Amino acid sequence: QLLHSQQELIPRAAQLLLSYYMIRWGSQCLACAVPVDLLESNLQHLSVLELSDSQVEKRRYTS
Amino acid sequence: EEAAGFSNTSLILLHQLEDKMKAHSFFVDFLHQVGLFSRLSTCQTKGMLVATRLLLSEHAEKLSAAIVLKNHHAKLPVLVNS
Amino acid sequence: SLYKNESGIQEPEHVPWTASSGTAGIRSVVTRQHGIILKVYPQADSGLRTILIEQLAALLNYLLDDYVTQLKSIDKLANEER
Repeated sequence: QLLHSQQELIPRAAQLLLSYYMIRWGSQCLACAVPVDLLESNLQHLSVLELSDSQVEKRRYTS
Repeated sequence: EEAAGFSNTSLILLHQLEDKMKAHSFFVDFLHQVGLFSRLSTCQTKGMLVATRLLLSEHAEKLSAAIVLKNHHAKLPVLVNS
Repeated sequence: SLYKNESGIQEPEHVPWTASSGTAGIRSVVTRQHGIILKVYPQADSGLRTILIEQLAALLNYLLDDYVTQLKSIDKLANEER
């Protein structure tokens, strides 16, 4: 049962390595410090373009 | 009084708006008298800072807007009610 | 004059409810209104069209005054960039 188990788990290991690559990269990928109202205006422009998922969410940026 | 209402419901709504304006005026005058209107500085709205004196002014402006809106409701009823 | 405090505290920035931030407010309505205008205008008669011009000019002056008020609301000493 070792022979087939490793062959089954190797693609799983590859995908999970990719996933935690993405996670560790996201943990260090920075986010811009911009005011909420500017992003609200940008989302409004998106909505004007007839774009869904343009939702506005009030969040408090850290200084 | 309300089972189906009497013949002056529109007037009651109008005078309710009138008393709303009167009460807003009384509150502003109260703040001026007690010196709290001068202490009115700011509040956080929609992510943008507004003086609360300005906020009360806008409250009064949109109260007058509601009054004139009831006037338009009376004058051109079908579209406004839709 | 009434909503201006006796001493007050000076801070930048203000937007009225009429100029409610974001174009989805009165401004998009205005834009769509002009887009609707241009279709009816060619067949509308002279007086009707004209009256549309005066009403439109009133609307535009109200909006630009909104913008002017928003601008003057800002007190710039380190905010010149914005």
